[PDB]
Amino acid sequence: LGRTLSRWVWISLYYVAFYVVMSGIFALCIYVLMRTIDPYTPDYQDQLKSPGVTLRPDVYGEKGLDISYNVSDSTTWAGLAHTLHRFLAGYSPAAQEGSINCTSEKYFFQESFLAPNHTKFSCKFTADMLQNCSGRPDPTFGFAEGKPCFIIKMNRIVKFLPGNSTAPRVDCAFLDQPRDGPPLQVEYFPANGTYSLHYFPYYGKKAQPHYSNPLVAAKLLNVPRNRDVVIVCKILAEHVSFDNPHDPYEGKVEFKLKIQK
Amino acid sequence: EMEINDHQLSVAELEQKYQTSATKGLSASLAAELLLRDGPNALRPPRGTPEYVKFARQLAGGLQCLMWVAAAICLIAFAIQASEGDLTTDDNLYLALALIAVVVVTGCFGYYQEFKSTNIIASFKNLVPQQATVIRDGDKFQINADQLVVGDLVEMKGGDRVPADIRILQAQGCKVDNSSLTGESEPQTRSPECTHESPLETRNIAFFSTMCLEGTAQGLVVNTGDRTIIGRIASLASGVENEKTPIAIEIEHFVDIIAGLAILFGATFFIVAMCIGYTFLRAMVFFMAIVVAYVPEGLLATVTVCLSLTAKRLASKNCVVKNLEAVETLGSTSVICSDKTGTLTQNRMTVSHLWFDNHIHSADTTEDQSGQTFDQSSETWRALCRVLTLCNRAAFKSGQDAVPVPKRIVIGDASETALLKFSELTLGNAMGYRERFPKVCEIPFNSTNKFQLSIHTLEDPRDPRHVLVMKGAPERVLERCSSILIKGQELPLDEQWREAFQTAYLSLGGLGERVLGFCQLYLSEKDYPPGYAFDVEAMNFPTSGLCFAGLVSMIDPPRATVPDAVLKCRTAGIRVIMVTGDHPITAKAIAASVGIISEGSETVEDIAARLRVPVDQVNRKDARACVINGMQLKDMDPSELVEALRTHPEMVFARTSPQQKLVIVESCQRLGAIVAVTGDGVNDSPALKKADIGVAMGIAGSDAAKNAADMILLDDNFASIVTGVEQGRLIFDNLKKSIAYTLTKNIPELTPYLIYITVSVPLPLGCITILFIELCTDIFPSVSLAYEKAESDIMHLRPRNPKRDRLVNEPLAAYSYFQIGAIQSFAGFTDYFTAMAQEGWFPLLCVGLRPQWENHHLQDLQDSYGQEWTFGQRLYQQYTCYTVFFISIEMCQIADVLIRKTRRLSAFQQGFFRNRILVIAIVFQVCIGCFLCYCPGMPNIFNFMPIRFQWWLVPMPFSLLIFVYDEIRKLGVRCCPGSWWDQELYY
Ligand SMILES: CCCCCCCC/C=C\CCCCCCCC(=O)OC[C@H](COP(=O)(O)OCC[N+](C)(C)C)OC(=O)CCCCCCC/C=C/CCCCCCCC
Ligand SMILES: Cc1nc2c(OCc3ccccc3)cccn2c1CC#N
Ligand SMILES: *[C@@H]1O[C@H](CO)[C@@H](O)[C@H](O)[C@H]1NC(C)=O
Ligand SMILES: *[C@@H]1O[C@H](CO)[C@@H](O)[C@H](O)[C@H]1NC(C)=O
Ligand SMILES: *[C@@H]1O[C@H](CO)[C@@H](O)[C@H](O)[C@H]1NC(C)=O
Ligand SMILES: [Rb+]
Ligand SMILES: [Rb+]
Ligand SMILES: [Rb+]
Repeated sequence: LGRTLSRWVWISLYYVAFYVVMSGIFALCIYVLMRTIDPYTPDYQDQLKSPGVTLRPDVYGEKGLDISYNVSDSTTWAGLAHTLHRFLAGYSPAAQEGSINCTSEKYFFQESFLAPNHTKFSCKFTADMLQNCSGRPDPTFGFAEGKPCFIIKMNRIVKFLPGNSTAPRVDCAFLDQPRDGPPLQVEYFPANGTYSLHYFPYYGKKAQPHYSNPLVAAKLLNVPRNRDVVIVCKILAEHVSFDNPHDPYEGKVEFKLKIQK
Repeated sequence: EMEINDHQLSVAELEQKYQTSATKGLSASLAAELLLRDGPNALRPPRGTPEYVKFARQLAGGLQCLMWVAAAICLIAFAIQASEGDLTTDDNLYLALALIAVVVVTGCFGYYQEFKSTNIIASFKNLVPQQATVIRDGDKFQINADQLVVGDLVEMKGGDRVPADIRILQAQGCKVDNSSLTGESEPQTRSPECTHESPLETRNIAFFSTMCLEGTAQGLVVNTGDRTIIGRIASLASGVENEKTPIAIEIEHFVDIIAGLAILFGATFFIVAMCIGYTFLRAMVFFMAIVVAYVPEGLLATVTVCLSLTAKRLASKNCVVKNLEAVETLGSTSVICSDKTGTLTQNRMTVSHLWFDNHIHSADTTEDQSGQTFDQSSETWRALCRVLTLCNRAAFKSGQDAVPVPKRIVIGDASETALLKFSELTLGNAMGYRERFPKVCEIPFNSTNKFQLSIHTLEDPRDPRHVLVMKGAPERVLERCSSILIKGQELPLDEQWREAFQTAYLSLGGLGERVLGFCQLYLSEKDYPPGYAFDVEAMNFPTSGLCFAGLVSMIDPPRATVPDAVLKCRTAGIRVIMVTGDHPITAKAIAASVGIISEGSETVEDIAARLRVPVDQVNRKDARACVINGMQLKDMDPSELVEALRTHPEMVFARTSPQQKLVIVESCQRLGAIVAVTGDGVNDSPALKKADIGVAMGIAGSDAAKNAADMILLDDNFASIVTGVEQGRLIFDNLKKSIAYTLTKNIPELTPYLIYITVSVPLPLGCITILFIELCTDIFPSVSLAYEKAESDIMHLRPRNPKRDRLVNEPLAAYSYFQIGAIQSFAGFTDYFTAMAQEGWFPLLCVGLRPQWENHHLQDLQDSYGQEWTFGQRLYQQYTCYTVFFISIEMCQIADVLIRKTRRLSAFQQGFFRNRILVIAIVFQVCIGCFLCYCPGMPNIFNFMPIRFQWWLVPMPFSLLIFVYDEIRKLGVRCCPGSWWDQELYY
């Protein structure tokens, strides 16, 4: 309404030219941007000096992981079991066909890319390796009993290496209650709680499109009924930190567990 | 009220009314009661200044209203979020705490500043109690002026301040200085008989504020305190309410721009937000976050410290401003209505002219003696100098050897004081000199003898005769001279010389000056031998056949620096009007002496007098000048005043009541002028208040005027007004440089949120960090632009046009927000993706990732290389997007502070290092910028992390595209000053 009808269009078009020019410059910058970076490795990975360990079944009440249920009442653990089942639906032999049977038992380093359309080789991790926590024989994963199976998993970081001495092994325990009760006791699968070192390192979602993190399964045999307990699973390994106070999931998982009867 | 009949009453009715005695006065008891009844004889000051309402008023204003609304909107949004369990609402809190904080802190500043102004002004006041000589129970004694009550018999002599409104009951040669009530420069006779019905123009009333120049009088207090004429004038000026200042009006108009844009950006992006599947609740919380982001948390700080720096400049030239806004007003001013007496003039009867040796000489009348003196070589001079130095009983108060001679207090009549200062300035040590010539006879000024005479013995012993010296009205002196000193001799006083005398006499009276003749006679030593017994009453010495010496003549003259100031103001396009209560002859004379009315410009009465035509037939357009007097100003319809005001551009209002000065100021404001008035007396206090800025004389000025005024000339130096103009045009031009520099960075703060809404990419920019930008890093850069010199010749420009010419307008807003802001945005996002990609998140993954990004329940999200990141880790990465968008912003602001240095000139033309303070500010900018990043622990204090030095470099191309794009802009501005390109890309 203000300026002239004949030039409203003229600098309307000027702004158009301004945005298209600038837009263009952005376009070219992001083209160069993507041409700069390696497709198989991260340039810097700065927040990943140590990996975070996640856990299944992940149920957060508030303030973090809070897993409560009542063994006599299928409906409080059915969905827990189900999130285990559909999590391991990609750890089945049928699904996990495109990977090799790792027996290296030490860091598996691939310098040359040998696999269809220039990918590289991943190890196997099939469900049955978690054994008593695989979904067979028990499809409740030890919940119905009162010794539930939690599936601990380490986050993947390209070319990261966790140690030489032994395999990186997980360790779950109470947050000490030493006078008023025994200490926690767990059976892990595969045994000793170890992710075999042939599962490291990761070479990237392009180098290994069909890759899968190693698991361990903690089966809690000790835990008392109708009492809140807090449980921590740390990863014991040299090249891993488990007490970064600004990230409570770096190397460790905590959760509150209550098993009611 | 009371006085309109008090002067008219008979003495019987007067002592009847007031229950008093015209000869003995009030009883001691009664007067004491009356004092209880009526309160002190003193003007009431403003009753309440609770120190806390000073502060509470500091917290209002266009920006501050905006900041307050924006704080509320912050908190209402915090409610709406917390109720539906949205985390990191703490950003809302910070924003409001900051906002409130900024306005409070500015507030304290603005309050303490005002404090520090009002004390310095108060440092100058004289707080010793004025006194009165009262007669009570027939006893004459001294009381404080404020213990006077209505009905007191008081007494006045030369030197006294009239202590109340007194009805004059008797007077011997009482002459009084009404320059403060009326504008009247000339002494005013007081006498007991009713001269008028209006007490303002009657002669039998002396006025509570004024000074008794000479003579003696006695009379009855007819009014006290605020019931005096002075108190009613200061009432009238209290009820005057002053308009909003120009700078405030400008700030409000651009707060209206910012409001408009924030409202509509909120609207359109809220509509948009619904059409992408957001809860009504959160499209409204975005609406809120957006209008808040258009509010610059820091601009109030930068504007006030800018203004405050100009207040420092003006203070250091003895110009003290009460509130910071006023610092600017003289820049935008386009009319100056000025007082004459004591404002333009000195209000100090000064010797101006002399007639001796058949010639009219002219003395230096300036107060610092920076003018050009007259010819002091001749014998005739030193004779005249002797008559005027010896025939005078005035005298300097003691302990004054250091205070300049025009500024010295003296005990003597008006004329005699003038002449004493004249002799002291010309001959030096007058009192000593005339002591060396023992006075042995004396006739004081006498209404039956009509002259003043005194006979003296001489200096060296070898000369034994006497010299009779005389001074009086010129015609009366001449009728007793038979002789005249000329050019080394003493000539018969023939008809040639009398015609010459009368032409010089009327020539000098025509300038409206007070001229007196001076004569002398050396008496014989035969007929008047050493020790001769001179008897006045039987006049046994001669008083005719005297030897005429010369004329000396006097006037109230302009202040030294005034005429150049008036001319500098006019060549800055400032119409300058004279509003004075004095009489029109004087009004015009001074108007010419100073430059109100130019050489060769004539009033319609001058055209008629030149062509010898009835004034009716003269073409009024042919008269540059006009002198309208105050009792035809009534008869003028407001449109007769607008016509007259814009037909003759050199206007002189004479004999104008305080109200009429308010009328003129108001009539000019209605025609859109920003008018300023300059003044001293109380008759200016109303006008001074109404004006867009009132400028009072520090020393000359009455208390009511100093109170009405926004600005005080502590040394009474009128030329500070022309520096006021200059500084005022500077900050204006410099404020829009600083404003613009702070507004642009607002768009590369809002857009990353806008995108983050619509595209749902992880948060590019957090609120903590845009607080650090706005309230910390970019502040010094923004106020440093206040140190920019002019680019054109500021002082030959016309006044800014308040309608078209504005602080920020559509060009500056558009260009700064949506072009340089855009470039800054693109620089931000470019650095965003770069940091992300380098740390692992590809741009296409970034589209719609926000839900998963912020999801505290995903502690294993996969990046483009399929790496699983905890929540904290993605969070640190987000802080890295903060720091990266922040340092992008900064670098483009290093481009922006330098580009805003100039609005038409090139930086290669004038400089990168011109402004040493701005270079300092940038060094400070990257210093704290680096401290925010690399200090140990910063991630967990504020959200900044040490960005890799790659990411510093990534924006610098966009910065320099800003430099070069704006340099070509302000290269075509000056290269091709045509139509198309300047309207659009000049601000
Ligand atoms: C009011 C006016 C508003 C105007 C806004 C206009 C902005 C539009 C500008 C640019 C959009 C992107 C242009 C894409 C085309 C260029 C080339 C390109 O395709 O590049 C490649 C990348 C992906 O490469 P790759 O993975 O296939 O390579 C393989 C990786 N290797 C090499 C390691 C194997 O393409 C991708 O990522 C595709 C995904 C790109 C991510 C979307 C960007 C969203 C950000 C928007 C903010 C824009 C700034 C707004 C500021 C306004 C200020 C007023
Ligand atoms: C411009 C902007 N606004 C926010 C924000 O809004 C908070 C808010 C909500 C309601 C009312 C007022 C404020 C939160 C986080 C970042 N913000 C950014 C920067 C981009 N990135
Ligand atoms: C395990 O390794 C053996 C080596 O003989 C191989 O035949 C087999 O295929 C591997 N496991 C599976 C399920 O393929
Ligand atoms: C696991 O299952 C086997 C039988 O398959 C059983 O012998 C063993 O004790 C089980 N371990 C635990 C801890 O229940
Ligand atoms: C557990 O569930 C059963 C069946 O619903 C109920 O009877 C029992 O009391 C529950 N125990 C507790 C501790 O809630
Ligand atoms: Rb802002
Ligand atoms: Rb002179
Ligand atoms: Rb005012």
